[PDB]
Amino acid sequence: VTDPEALLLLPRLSIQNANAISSPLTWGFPSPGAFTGFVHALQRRVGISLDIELDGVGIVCHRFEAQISQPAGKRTKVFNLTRNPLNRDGSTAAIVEEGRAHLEVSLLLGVHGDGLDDHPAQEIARQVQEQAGAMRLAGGSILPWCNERFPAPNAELLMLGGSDEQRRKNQRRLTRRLLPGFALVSREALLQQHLETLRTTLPEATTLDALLDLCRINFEPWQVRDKPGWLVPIPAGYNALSPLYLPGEVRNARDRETPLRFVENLFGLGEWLSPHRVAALSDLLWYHHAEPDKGLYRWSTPRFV
Amino acid sequence: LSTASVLAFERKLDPSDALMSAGAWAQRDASQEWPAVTVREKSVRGTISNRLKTKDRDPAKLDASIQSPNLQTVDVANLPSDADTLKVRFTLRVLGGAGTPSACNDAAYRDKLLQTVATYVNDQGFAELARRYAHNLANARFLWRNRVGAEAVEVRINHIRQGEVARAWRFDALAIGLRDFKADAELDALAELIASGLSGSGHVLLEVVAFARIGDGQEVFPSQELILDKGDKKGQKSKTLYSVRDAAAIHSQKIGNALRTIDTWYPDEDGLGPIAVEPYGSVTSQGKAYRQPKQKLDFYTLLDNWVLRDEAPAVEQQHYVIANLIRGGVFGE
Amino acid sequence: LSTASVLAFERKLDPSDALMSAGAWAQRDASQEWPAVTVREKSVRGTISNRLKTKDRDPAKLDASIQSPNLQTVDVANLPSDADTLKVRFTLRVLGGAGTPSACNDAAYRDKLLQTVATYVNDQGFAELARRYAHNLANARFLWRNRVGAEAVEVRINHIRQGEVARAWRFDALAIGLRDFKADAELDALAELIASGLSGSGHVLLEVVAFARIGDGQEVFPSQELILDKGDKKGQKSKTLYSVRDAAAIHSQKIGNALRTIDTWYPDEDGLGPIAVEPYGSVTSQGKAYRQPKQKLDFYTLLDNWVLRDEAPAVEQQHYVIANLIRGGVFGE
RNA sequence: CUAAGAAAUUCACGGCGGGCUUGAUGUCCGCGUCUACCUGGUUCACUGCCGUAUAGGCAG
Repeated sequence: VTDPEALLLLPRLSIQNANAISSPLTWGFPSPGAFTGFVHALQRRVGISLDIELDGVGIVCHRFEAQISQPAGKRTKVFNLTRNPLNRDGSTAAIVEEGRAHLEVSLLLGVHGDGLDDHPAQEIARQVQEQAGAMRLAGGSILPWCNERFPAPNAELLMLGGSDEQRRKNQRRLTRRLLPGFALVSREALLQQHLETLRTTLPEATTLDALLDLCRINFEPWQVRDKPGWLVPIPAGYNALSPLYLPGEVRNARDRETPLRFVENLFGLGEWLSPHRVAALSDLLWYHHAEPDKGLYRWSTPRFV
Repeated sequence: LSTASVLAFERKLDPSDALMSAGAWAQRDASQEWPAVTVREKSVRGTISNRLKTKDRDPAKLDASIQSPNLQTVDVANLPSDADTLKVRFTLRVLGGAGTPSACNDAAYRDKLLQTVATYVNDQGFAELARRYAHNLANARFLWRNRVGAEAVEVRINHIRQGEVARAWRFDALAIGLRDFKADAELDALAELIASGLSGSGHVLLEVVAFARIGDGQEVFPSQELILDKGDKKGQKSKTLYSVRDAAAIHSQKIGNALRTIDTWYPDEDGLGPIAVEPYGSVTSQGKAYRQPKQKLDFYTLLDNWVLRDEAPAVEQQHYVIANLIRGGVFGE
Repeated sequence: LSTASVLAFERKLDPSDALMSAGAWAQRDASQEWPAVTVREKSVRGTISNRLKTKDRDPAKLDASIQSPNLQTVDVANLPSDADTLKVRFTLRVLGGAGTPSACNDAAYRDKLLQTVATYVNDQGFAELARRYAHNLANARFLWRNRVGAEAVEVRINHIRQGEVARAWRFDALAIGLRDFKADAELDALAELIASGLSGSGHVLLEVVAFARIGDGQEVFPSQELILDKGDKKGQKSKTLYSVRDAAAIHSQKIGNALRTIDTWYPDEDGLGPIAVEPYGSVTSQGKAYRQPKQKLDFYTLLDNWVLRDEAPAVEQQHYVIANLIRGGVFGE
């Protein structure tokens, strides 16, 4: 929730073989938690060695093509799986199901540290890109450089200092390289507004999620209800049910040193936009805060409006 | 020292999806503006020629079933009629650091594992595995059925440090054998590059381009997608083909299958040939599972007997175990 | 020794899609810049010529039904009005290695199969099958209806080793019979080429070009595509034709049907003629299935009795079984 | 340290036979375009001259 001094931008990260399931109820473009957890992984691999601090992430999502199929003329979709090796015995196995995407996305970042005084901009951006080129971005690999290394130089922009003409100037210099993409934010105040509109009958929120992103055909005593934007249901956090456990209690943990709870996801509303609607690009990064006295987790972009 | 209940190794030697584009031979050095091979549909009127039983078989249904034509819609991919060369391009990263797991419960088991792998690397390098990987990049294993029946296959491999080319190799896939791993100077150079990559001594990104003379207007073989076949709605269409944005392609895990055919150390028969490295080393097409757990040559048995009990196996089985760690996977209970 | 539950043989003699381009006879040796035959639309008003049951056929219902519209839109392909020669070009690979399956469960059954096929090749060569294949390339079986009613049909066959021509053959399809397989010196040369190809002793790529005098502005016959009249609005077409990029064409499996008409060994009647090689040897147009499984001449019965039990059939039935292995298919359960 | 970590869909095929789309016709009436201008880009940091080595009487 701390405002960054710089906005590091990764130009064209093309994921091969992503994870297009992302939740038990929504389907397509993956969770914000992969894109924030990637940034915390960069914080665990770079930011302690270059004395910087990476907090948020800005989804731009230039391109998206899911490996789907629609045979038999039905208006529903199925998947395109892969094989597995043979049985333990040597006959065949069962078939689990897994989503898939050929994603391409650009990522804004946020820098807090003192490495700008110790190192120039091209050094910082070059080290961050040349560490992010060997990772896996959303459950799938990151495609390396090709003939399309021509947008591959990064950018970096100090946000506090300088005159306002350099702020709007270099800000519009940033938003001409995020130009075909569509940003993504979180808009739960709209969901509270629609709860207060549909509060005549029942104030339930999950049925509001079922009654936002759909084509409401309201007949005449037929009129399609006007959608006030390109809204989308996303997963937006965890709401842990179990009390917390000591480290050496639950068998089959990942490591026996950090505590555990059993969680479920928490469904929220989000919105795809053009990047030119945004007032300041620092009001776009995805943070996630917590209060583990209770089970209340969420990803958010606080102060967007 | 029990085994860790959670083990997971991220893969190294990460390939990409290979793209296919067709053109003319001896226009081969300018293979940069060649158009892609597209996947199209055609209909097929065949007859029913499978096996038919004798139990619950009314001969009216039998002779009514044989004497009638079958209709069906498939996907094919062919070269253009004025082109006789298939071009297959993909890239390959060599990551390195092939001993550290990504998830492990125990801390003593993980330190014992790192001492075992570091003992292996300090006793002998990655020269054997990178030599066999260099032989699988040398010929055209990743041209699965496209290689079969070709006049000349040429493989070009580039090493990339920047927006440049550091060193280029040009091979001949038909002269290099399919089953005989024979040494060469250039294969020792590229094996030093891959072996320098897996040890973590640098960054290795390779660009692999393959060329095959097939014929004018012949058929190429991309990889085939799943129609799930869950009960109802079999559908008019059959044999759908994988693709990218208006180009036929091969999956990445199939090229990754073609790169890791190392294992010439079966207990059963070393006369057939190297088939790829798996725990419970199995072949899905042949329906057989070599390297049974009733023997003592399985990956889990050798790994348990070599980490926990310090019973070092033979050297070639150690090459097998480290090959499974370069493969990566989900291990443990 | 039970049968393998999975068997699959990849095909040999792989053709391509034939292209049609029209021009003038005696401008025949320069047939390289001839324009293609395009597929166009025209409208057709139908009639009533179907059978009636005369259970709901009143004499007023006929006049009411020929008041009715039978309006329709079809595709035709014609020669240009100043050209009287059809040119049909395709290529053909001969792969070889016609005994090894691509998928098999058992290892003993596969070795017994390879000993059986190698016993067949060592007892007698591929001279018979390549002689009949040479006769089907000699005449113009692959001109299905385009051959019917023509003045002169000329077939030119080229052998290709590089960007060159090794040996060229020029035949006359009307002098060579449709049903009588008579020997010739040139057909023995080309049969030695194909028989040298199927045995795996080299690489064989052939270029086949066919020439037919039909007439000025007459109609050519490409292969017809699949459409399904379901419930949409305002109607649609009733006859589409297969095409490539702005040229009429024939499917590859129809030429492949025309090449493998070998079977003169029916139990029923050898007076009709050779119709193509199928398990449960059947004709879709005639609606009949020769070579019934109630007899002992089916492919599955002869293959089971000749691999598992060493009961060798007659020599011509062995030519039938090896012809089905050159065809390829999905065998087993 | 990312609903984390892993994965070969394969083999074969003939869409094809036949057809009459016809018949008839008025596109009509009317109109204000106008005032003003320095191409000299370099329509090539130049086009032909004692030395294939940078030295020049040039039409400049």
